[PDB]
Amino acid sequence: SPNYDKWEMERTDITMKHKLGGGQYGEVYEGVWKKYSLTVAVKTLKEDTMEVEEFLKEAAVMKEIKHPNLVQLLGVCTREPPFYIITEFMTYGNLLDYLRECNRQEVNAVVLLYMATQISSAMEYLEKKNFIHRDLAARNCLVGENHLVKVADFGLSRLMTGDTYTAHAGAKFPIKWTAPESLAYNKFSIKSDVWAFGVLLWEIATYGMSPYPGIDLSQVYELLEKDYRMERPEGCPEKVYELMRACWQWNPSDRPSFAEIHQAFETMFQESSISDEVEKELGKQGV
Repeated sequence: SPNYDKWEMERTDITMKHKLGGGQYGEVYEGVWKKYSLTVAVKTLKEDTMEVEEFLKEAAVMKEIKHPNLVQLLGVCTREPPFYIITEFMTYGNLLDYLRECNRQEVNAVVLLYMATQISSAMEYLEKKNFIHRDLAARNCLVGENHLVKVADFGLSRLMTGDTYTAHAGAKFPIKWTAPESLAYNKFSIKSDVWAFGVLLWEIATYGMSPYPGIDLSQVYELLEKDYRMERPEGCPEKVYELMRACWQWNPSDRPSFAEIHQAFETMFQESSISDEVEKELGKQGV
């Protein structure tokens, strides 16, 4: 069948349990995949959407993407009206909820930066895959053991090979994570997620505080248009704010790639570590 998906398995084959909810995330449930007896997480659509195409679209994406910093698909059920999307069970839950419920004495500045590096590792892969997310945020990220974070909830992640207009009439995009061009012209690029990533970086560094806090929504576009961007969080290193300023660049052509951002974090990590701010192979032909 052209409708084939290798992750398609029987609903009976998994034993669902109690919901984890997710607050603003969606209908997430606990399950156990019988033949391995391992607890798993199952996200289904909330009825009132009735937009099967955008939620079910993630099922195809997670089969066609793989990275240690991306939510791995464990199964799906699109052969049956009770549509389910089944993945691994995330120990520390959603990242926004985790930072709200974290041990702040354990979760210091450098781990917040490292967890942003985990996300950058996921998003640079999406860049390689020419995939775009358009909903990149702590609420849409997951955390498990050893502060491992992975990008999740691939509902707004539409597959294009090089299309600028990834919207569809109703612009369902989080404004403070949406790029200047994406607000003004309603035109999107790989750089539109680079804005979302920088806003997420700030959100992590503030222990899950809300980005652009205390400003009216009615003022948000105005100030963003005036080149305004959030300043460095208390405890967030100088180097990280420079990285943020690049991610919050007005011009997408002057705004950096996720490859460049992935470089920027490992470049920063120089605590008893080799200063990897070097170029392509220091020898002779370093063009």
